[PDB]
Amino acid sequence: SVLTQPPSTSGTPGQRVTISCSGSSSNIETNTVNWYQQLPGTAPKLVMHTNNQRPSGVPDRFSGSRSGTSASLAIGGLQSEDEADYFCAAWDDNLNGVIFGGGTKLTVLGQPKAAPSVTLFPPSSEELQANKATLVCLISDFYPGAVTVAWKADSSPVKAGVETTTPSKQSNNKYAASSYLSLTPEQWKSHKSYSCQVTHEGSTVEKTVAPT
Amino acid sequence: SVLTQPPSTSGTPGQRVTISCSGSSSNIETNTVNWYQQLPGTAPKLVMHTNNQRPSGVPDRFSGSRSGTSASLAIGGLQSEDEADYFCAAWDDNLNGVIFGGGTKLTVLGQPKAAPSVTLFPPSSEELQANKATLVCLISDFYPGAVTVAWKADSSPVKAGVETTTPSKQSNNKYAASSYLSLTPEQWKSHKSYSCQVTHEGSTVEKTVAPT
Amino acid sequence: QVQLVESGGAAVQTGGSLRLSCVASGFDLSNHAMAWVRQSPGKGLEYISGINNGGTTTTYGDSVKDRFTISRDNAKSTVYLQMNRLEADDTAVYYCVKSSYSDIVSARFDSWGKGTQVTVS
Amino acid sequence: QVQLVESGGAAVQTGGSLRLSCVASGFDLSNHAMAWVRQSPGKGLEYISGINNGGTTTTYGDSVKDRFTISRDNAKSTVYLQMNRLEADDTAVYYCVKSSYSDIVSARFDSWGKGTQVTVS
Ligand SMILES: [Cl-]
Ligand SMILES: [Cl-]
Ligand code: NA
Ligand code: NA
Repeated sequence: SVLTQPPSTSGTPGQRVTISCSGSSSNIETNTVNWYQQLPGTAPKLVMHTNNQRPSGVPDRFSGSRSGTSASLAIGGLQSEDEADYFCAAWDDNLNGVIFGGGTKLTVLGQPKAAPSVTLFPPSSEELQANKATLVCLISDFYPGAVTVAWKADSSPVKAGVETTTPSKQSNNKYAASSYLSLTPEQWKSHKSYSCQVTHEGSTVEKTVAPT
Repeated sequence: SVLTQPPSTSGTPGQRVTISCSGSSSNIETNTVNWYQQLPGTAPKLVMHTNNQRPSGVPDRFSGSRSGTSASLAIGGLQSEDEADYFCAAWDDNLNGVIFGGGTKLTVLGQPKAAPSVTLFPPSSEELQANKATLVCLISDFYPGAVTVAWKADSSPVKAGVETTTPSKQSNNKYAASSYLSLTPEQWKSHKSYSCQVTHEGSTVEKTVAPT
Repeated sequence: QVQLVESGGAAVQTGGSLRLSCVASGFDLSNHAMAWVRQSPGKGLEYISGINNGGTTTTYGDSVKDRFTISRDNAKSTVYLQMNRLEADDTAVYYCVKSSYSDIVSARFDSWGKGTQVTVS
Repeated sequence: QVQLVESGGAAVQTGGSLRLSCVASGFDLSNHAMAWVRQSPGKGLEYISGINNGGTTTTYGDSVKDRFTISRDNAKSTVYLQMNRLEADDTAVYYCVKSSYSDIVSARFDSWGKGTQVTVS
């Protein structure tokens, strides 16, 4: 369905960062690759086409490549204005159309990194009386500001009914976000436990709660 | 400390909206008023000076006035690109400096309005064992995306230890946010109850929880 | 200058229909393939539909085949997207894009519109 | 063209000190009053300090008086802000602004920099 990119990467000003994108025999091996750059609340913009050709108005520090079934986009001399989300893209013969990557959020560091604090909350008694069971997984005090969340009922993945907020800068210049799962009181009592796992730059933390 | 502005206002495209700003004998009555416009993640920009004069490059639909101890900024023929945060400002003789307003977030409507759902969570048992007591007040499914939150310990206002996230658009195109209050287990057991009140376009909803 | 303007986004009910428009300016539309790209809040880009300059070849994303239809009118400089049997998972912003080539054979999109929002309730 | 560039923002410890700089270009700095404006994450604008073109009059916000000091060097086209005894409530973005007038008597700020971030831990 998608090409595999890392969800987030970062570097210090003046450094050189690279973004990966890996595909299959159906896409990248037989079709050229394009790269798009998107800033918050604006449309994406082409920054590289035909594997390694730059549109007019794109600095020479941008560079692309392709090797086998994977591609890469290199950025030298990192500047603050390079902070954006980068997508790869190529034609796919199995899908008969364009396949995109998941997107990589790039941050230019300006403060020390920090691992998130995670707290998980079972349903409250007032909402259980209104025939509701919503769980909250609070994520705070992390940098850079990108995370990925996954829920589990007992040990099976849950996708329906999940919402996660866009990370927000707080008064100490670190980020915070929240993820909530809307359940019915039967589903909640149906299982032995529920879990919330948070991923931050590849590292993982998990928590669990149970009906009391 | 500040001039009084409404926290949020909205209108439909083509409509005419006005923003209020009220002051005292120390500022607005004896000193002229200036208006500034700020889009997300960018610096504020002057759009009106000397009560009612427009900088070059500001459409004729913008208009300002002053009467007594209050001022107003009128925008006719609302366009999508007018969605921003607007601040008033004036010199103040009691402060010997510039006093700003609180800021008014303006939204151009594109879907029906909706009042927020509020759920309040007491501390979880795992975090109480690590000598922690954090409360969460989940706010979801509201439009437009601006809210104000206030906490109370029993019946007294609490300001220290409060953080609130910037509202985030979710999969149904409505907004969500979270507010958390960090306490010690003594403070939590010290009081009879805690409360979380949410304001949305002037209307209010409140919830309460207690140690069990 | 080259410009793409979309219109038609609205809030509708589940199972309904809606028709989007994209008006092109500043170039000859009859020389270029066109496509639609959508993005759900907080998520990535997704390919919806594409068409070649002559309108003789059309392709679709797997999530919208048999439901959506793409068309164009080169004399009126306009591209359309007919959406039927809408579901909540169709709530997103929809972009109108233009390819440098006259055929829909690549993922090279040189120009993007500003987008229109669709809400399914 | 008129441009204001700030520098010096960093992450420091509570009780420490830090010095910010603002370099002006495209106009004669000696004809204009200057000031600093700060904004904490998710909150509003706050007046920090101002100075007239000759440097003979200075004013301060109530939260930073006796702690912060403003200065300027017209020949070097630079404005400074000395911050001492920092506290967590000083964590914000700091803007360098320029007034149309030569004296610090109004809230009219015609030009704004892009800002520098300070973190107190
Ligand atoms: Cl052409
Ligand atoms: Cl000058
Ligand atoms: Na041509
Ligand atoms: Na002059």
